[PDB]
Amino acid sequence: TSPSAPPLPP
Amino acid sequence: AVSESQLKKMVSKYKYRDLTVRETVNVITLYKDLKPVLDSYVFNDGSSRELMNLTGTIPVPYRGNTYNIPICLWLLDTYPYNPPICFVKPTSSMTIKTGKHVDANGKIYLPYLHEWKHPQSDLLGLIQVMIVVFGDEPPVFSRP
Ligand SMILES: [Cl-]
Ligand SMILES: [Cl-]
Ligand SMILES: [N+]
Ligand SMILES: [N+]
Ligand SMILES: [N+]
Ligand SMILES: [N+]
Ligand SMILES: [N+]
Ligand SMILES: [N+]
Ligand SMILES: [N+]
Ligand SMILES: [N+]
Ligand SMILES: [N+]
Ligand SMILES: [N+]
Ligand SMILES: [N+]
Ligand SMILES: [N+]
Ligand SMILES: [N+]
Ligand SMILES: [N+]
Ligand SMILES: [N+]
Ligand SMILES: [N+]
Ligand SMILES: [N+]
Ligand SMILES: [N+]
Ligand SMILES: [N+]
Ligand SMILES: [N+]
Ligand SMILES: [N+]
Ligand SMILES: [N+]
Ligand SMILES: [N+]
Ligand SMILES: [N+]
Ligand SMILES: [N+]
Ligand SMILES: [N+]
Ligand SMILES: [N+]
Ligand SMILES: [N+]
Ligand SMILES: [N+]
Ligand SMILES: [N+]
Ligand SMILES: [N+]
Ligand SMILES: [N+]
Ligand SMILES: [N+]
Ligand SMILES: [N+]
Ligand SMILES: [N+]
Ligand SMILES: [N+]
Ligand SMILES: [N+]
Ligand SMILES: [N+]
Ligand SMILES: [N+]
Ligand SMILES: [N+]
Ligand SMILES: [N+]
Ligand SMILES: [N+]
Ligand SMILES: [N+]
Ligand SMILES: [N+]
Ligand SMILES: [N+]
Ligand SMILES: [N+]
Ligand SMILES: [N+]
Ligand SMILES: [N+]
Ligand SMILES: [N+]
Ligand SMILES: [N+]
Repeated sequence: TSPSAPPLPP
Repeated sequence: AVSESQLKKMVSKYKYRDLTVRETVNVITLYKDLKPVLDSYVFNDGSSRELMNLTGTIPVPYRGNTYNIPICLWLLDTYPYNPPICFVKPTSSMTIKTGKHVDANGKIYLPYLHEWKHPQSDLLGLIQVMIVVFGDEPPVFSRP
């Protein structure tokens, strides 16, 4: 699909 | 992503075309989000050669989710006798997570690449260890 990555912790 | 015949033409200037085509098909038939691309590769010393790379994403499991992690694998014209040069390619919405396998430029470092030897080592085996290593420690994170 589209590139994706886990969200960085804030 | 491209036909066997077009792949053969892309690697027309390669020293071992049948071997490079076969190992590449063995990956892109399973990993449909990787596509062969002919582009100018710049060596660390600033010289350059037109090389085939695989550009796209590989599926990586992490905490019960599956990410499409963007990579680029460059094949030298001596493939398969020298390892590919491999990068994580963050999008504008991503940042690289550095560690023992990934530097701040996104270059990948693995025992698989250091110990590379045809025919024990191949492109599919490299993708498989990349998926295991990135599932342990994802090499890119998106915006918080
Ligand atoms: Cl982008
Ligand atoms: Cl970055
Ligand atoms: N993402
Ligand atoms: N995490
Ligand atoms: N997170
Ligand atoms: N955080
Ligand atoms: N392969
Ligand atoms: N893929
Ligand atoms: N796939
Ligand atoms: N291409
Ligand atoms: N250079
Ligand atoms: N990519
Ligand atoms: N990509
Ligand atoms: N993917
Ligand atoms: N998965
Ligand atoms: N995980
Ligand atoms: N994982
Ligand atoms: N996740
Ligand atoms: N998943
Ligand atoms: N790259
Ligand atoms: N090369
Ligand atoms: N090698
Ligand atoms: N290499
Ligand atoms: N290579
Ligand atoms: N690499
Ligand atoms: N990138
Ligand atoms: N990319
Ligand atoms: N990218
Ligand atoms: N790493
Ligand atoms: N990491
Ligand atoms: N680098
Ligand atoms: N990169
Ligand atoms: N490496
Ligand atoms: N490396
Ligand atoms: N490894
Ligand atoms: N390792
Ligand atoms: N490895
Ligand atoms: N290897
Ligand atoms: N390995
Ligand atoms: N290996
Ligand atoms: N083996
Ligand atoms: N994994
Ligand atoms: N893993
Ligand atoms: N894992
Ligand atoms: N993990
Ligand atoms: N890692
Ligand atoms: N990493
Ligand atoms: N990693
Ligand atoms: N993001
Ligand atoms: N995100
Ligand atoms: N990020
Ligand atoms: N986050």
